[PDB]
Amino acid sequence: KTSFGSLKDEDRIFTNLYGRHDWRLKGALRRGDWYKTKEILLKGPDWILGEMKTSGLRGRGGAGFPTGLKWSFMNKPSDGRPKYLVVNADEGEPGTCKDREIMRHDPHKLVEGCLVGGRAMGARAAYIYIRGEFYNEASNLQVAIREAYEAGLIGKNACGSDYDFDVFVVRGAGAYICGEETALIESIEGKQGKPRLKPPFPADVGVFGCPTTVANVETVAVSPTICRRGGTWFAGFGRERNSGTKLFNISGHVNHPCTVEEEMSVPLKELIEKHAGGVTGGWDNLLAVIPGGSSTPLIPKSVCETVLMDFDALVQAQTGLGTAAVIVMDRSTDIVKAIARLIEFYKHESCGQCTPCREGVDWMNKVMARFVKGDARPAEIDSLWEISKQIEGHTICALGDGAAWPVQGLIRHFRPELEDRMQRFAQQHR
Amino acid sequence: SGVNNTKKWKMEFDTRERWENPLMGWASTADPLSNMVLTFSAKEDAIAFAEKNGWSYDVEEKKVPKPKSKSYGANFSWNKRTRVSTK
Amino acid sequence: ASNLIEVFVDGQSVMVEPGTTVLQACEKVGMQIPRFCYHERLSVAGNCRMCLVEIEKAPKVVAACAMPVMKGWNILTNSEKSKKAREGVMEFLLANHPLDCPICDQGGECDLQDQSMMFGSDRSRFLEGKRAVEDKNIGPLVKTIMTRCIQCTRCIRFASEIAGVDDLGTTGRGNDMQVGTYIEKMFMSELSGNVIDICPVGALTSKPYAFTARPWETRKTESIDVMDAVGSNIVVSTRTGEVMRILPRMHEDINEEWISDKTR
Amino acid sequence: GALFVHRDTPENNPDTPFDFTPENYKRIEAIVKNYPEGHQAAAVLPVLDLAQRQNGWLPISAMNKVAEVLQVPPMRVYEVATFYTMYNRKPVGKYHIQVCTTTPCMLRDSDSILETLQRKLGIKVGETTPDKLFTLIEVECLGACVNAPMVQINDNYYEDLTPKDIEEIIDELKAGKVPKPGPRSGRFCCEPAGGLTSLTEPPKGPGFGVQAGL
Amino acid sequence: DTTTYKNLQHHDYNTYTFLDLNLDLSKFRLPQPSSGRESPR
Amino acid sequence: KVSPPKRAEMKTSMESLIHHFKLYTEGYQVPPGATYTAIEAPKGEFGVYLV
Ligand SMILES: Cc1cc2nc3c(=O)[nH]c(=O)nc-3n(C[C@H](O)[C@H](O)[C@H](O)COP(=O)(O)O)c2cc1C
Ligand code: SF4
Ligand code: SF4
Ligand code: SF4
Ligand code: FES
Ligand code: FES
Ligand SMILES: [K+]
Repeated sequence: KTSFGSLKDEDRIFTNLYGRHDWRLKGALRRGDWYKTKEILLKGPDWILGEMKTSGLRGRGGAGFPTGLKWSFMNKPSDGRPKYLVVNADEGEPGTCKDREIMRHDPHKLVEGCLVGGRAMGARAAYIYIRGEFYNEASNLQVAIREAYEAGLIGKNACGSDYDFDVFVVRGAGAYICGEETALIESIEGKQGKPRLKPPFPADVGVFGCPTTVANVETVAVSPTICRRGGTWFAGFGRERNSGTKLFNISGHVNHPCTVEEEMSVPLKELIEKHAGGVTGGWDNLLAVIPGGSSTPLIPKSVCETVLMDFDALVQAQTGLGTAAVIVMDRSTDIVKAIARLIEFYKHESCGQCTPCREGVDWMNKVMARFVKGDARPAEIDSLWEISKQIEGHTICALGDGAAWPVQGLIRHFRPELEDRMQRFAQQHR
Repeated sequence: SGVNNTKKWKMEFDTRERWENPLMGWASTADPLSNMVLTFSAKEDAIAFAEKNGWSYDVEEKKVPKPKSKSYGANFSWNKRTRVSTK
Repeated sequence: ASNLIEVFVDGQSVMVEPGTTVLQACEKVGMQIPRFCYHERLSVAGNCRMCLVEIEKAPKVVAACAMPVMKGWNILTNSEKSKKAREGVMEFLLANHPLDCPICDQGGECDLQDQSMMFGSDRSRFLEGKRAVEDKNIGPLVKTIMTRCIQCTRCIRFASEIAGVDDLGTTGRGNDMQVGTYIEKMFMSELSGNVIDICPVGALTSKPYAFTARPWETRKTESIDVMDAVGSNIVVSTRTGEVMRILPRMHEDINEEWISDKTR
Repeated sequence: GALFVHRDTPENNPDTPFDFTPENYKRIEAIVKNYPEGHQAAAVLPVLDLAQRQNGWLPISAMNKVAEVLQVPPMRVYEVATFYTMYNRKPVGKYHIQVCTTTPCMLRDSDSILETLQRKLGIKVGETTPDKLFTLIEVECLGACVNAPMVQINDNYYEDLTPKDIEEIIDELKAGKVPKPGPRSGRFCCEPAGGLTSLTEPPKGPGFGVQAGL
Repeated sequence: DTTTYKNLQHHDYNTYTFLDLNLDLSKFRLPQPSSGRESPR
Repeated sequence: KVSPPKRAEMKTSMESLIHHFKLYTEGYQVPPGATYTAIEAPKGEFGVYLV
């Protein structure tokens, strides 16, 4: 199929996204969950990993790495140490709400995916590191986990199989950087949320020094339905190498900001006009869009006209598909102030380990504040571009890249706006 | 942490008396061979130069640092004591 | 070649053991990679980012202090990408570093100054205001001017692993992250002037050796130590016929790199 | 705002009375059992959170008590408490209003919410009301961005709020009854505000679309 | 049935709900591996 | 790294102060080599053989 979108409700993988249909275990069994899971576990780890590889599911964390290959990193025999699955329920990126929605409205999908992924890797426990601000979501997840333990779906007989698994929930304490892979591992281990270098990879040294695999909530939540319904089906959705369904959050200046499940490779304009009710004032009033959450740069209306919603499509459009969090800005907004607020966010949420990210993102925050006021000079635009290029690729984790990229997008597209602000400031202060 | 000031063999003399000037409090000296750092590319060259000029010498061997096993993954050990508590 | 792997640096073809880092291979050939947080007797931190080097046919620079060489790598230590990385990291350090060099104590002993002159740029693009951090009262031996700390955690790693007191650490996040004790703590152990040694900047200086001399002034005499039967090797830094400072020497079989507080 | 240096005030000395309730001791035992037999220092974060939930804020005696219980260095406990932002190292109000001011929320006008809260409570930026039950602070993204004009009071999210909506929420809090958490002004959780456009039909039950051979 | 919100049991959660649920869950879990040490010291 | 910066830049900049300090304490490192430079001085050919 050349065109994508208009996903069928019977093909929606995240039924009960809107809080109906009794999120507890009885409603999960009515909607279809924990079905043939014993058959899946007895079918075994190699079959599950081959199912993931044939489905072609990619990380849904924003990373974009092939889930099947990443999970098949740990198909080794035993070492002496246990193995762990870790789920990232931190969801700290601006624009992103999908993990919160699925944890509070269909948590048994997350629990079943923890069990299936833990069996696929070969493991004894899944630590769900949830965000600290999601107290009600964490309590609902604990209610679901207690119901699964009472039903015998976890612990000493995984759904009647001879596999032993445990599911723990550990809450954060308010750090966006703890959504990172190794920083989350450190936060579980009880230190500060500072990411560690790679190598060693988490598949060799993770939490407590054990082989671990860190996976997104949406990834593990679509995992057991991928195993159950094939994977050729999941690859049938979406384009080549960008396959399946995706939870798009749409926020900002849209008529109905909402979280909706939609097929991959759907047009941005089609997605907004079909699910968000359109831009406030119209598609002509649309100025810019951030398609990923906050780590991805801007795309203006001109390229937003025809862009698709793939990793490859946004890479071609000099952006990325991160958490699929379409932030929409119409013409009646301060785009420089929005980008400066994003740099404020990255300055406040930097963990402070690397000198590049630490000092450079503080520097970016000050330069962007002066850009918003107008008291800069047009040479400082290229100076800020070089500061961004110095930050990017020179840090331990990708928060430095995710702070450099919105600056690069703003400089790339809305440079006459910055120059206009500077000349207006200069002529009004002289 | 720089090591460029090593790797050249220095010949120096024994330190003599540096007393205090009665007028100004400066450091007065009586021997001319006080600041006599001589640079040589090899220990045998320094030995030959000292023997040729007729000075008694004490030569001490080069103290290279020992090659050490370094692994970043030891900071997060599962059972060993090398696990750190702070990054 | 039993358990020996061939790695190239600038085309040279040195054999190293597995698990050898890029920095260790480069120093085995003879090149000293710039560093601020790596210390050969401390655990690898990898946070100062000064040791970023380019591997051939690899788009991303790697940290030489932590990355182990795999096989057939060609380490391009003097490439344009590596020089740009070093300039960027040095610029980021000196952006918020305070211009305290004359009133400082690392006059000719500053790794930050020397590596700036050798690998950083010659100018600053920083047009903003620098941060400032309130000082601590860590003891009568170590004077802490923590405004000029570069957050390299070397003192933290030393006091956790070698001294083993676990009293130093990082409090805060981002540019506000500070090194020290959260409480008013009197960090007084033996082997506690070695943080003055290993601190590359003048954040941790010697309080008795407050403002008395400069390294270019000091004549260095390599001697041994008494009042301890270990017999650790020291350097007496004198000036104008007066003993000014006692530094440690390097003897791997007696005292390694450091000495005790009594002999210091 | 808050300084990462303890000044040792009379109200926050390392002798202020802190100890866990016996049921909190049982909860700490459950947490330590959740972590493996080695690496019990991984329980620093939730035990410190439990101390905060018991005591309101987190004094230095509470931090030292958590360190003593878990046999962890107090400096490591201070590292955790200073690093993470949800730990209150100063006494806060009873309700602790947190207004998200990141980019999609300020696109949907969280500044009006913040200024109406400011003029409603009489506090400027980040201080406490005199009756010691409200502390208004700005925060970053709280994860509810499709419900962009939102706020967090203690553990509850109040979303899609007009200025009069946040005023009447504050009136309800001053009256004493806790207001209903969640998004107000029509939406249940996150659906579009024009009716359902996504699911709109009963979900298929078990066995639907099951591949053969499984 | 499908026209009403039904997550309303998150309304009546107290400050100790998560930890009480964890304490209730502590009896359902398998014995955990040891590192061979009381602590990393 | 060869010429000292201006005094205002030295008192307002970090790299400038570092370079001022190092040029006025150690001086610039000249790369190794030997040259003979001859200049038509008024008395005659004035030469410097620098190693
Ligand atoms: C600063 C930063 C924040 C991140 N926050 C999140 C987050 O909130 N949730 C998430 O799932 N991944 C987050 N990630 C990306 C993780 O690296 C990634 O999700 C993780 O490797 C899981 O892989 P997956 O996407 O294949 O499941 C973050 C990364 C960075 C650098
Ligand atoms: S890039 Fe920033 S947030 Fe990431 S590890 Fe470095 S200092 Fe921490
Ligand atoms: S530590 Fe070095 S760069 Fe910093 S003020 Fe002192 S001499 Fe200058
Ligand atoms: S005080 Fe010195 S040794 Fe310690 S982190 Fe700062 S710069 Fe490094
Ligand atoms: S020496 Fe490698 S990052 Fe500091
Ligand atoms: S940006 Fe405000 S809740 Fe996410
Ligand atoms: K020092």
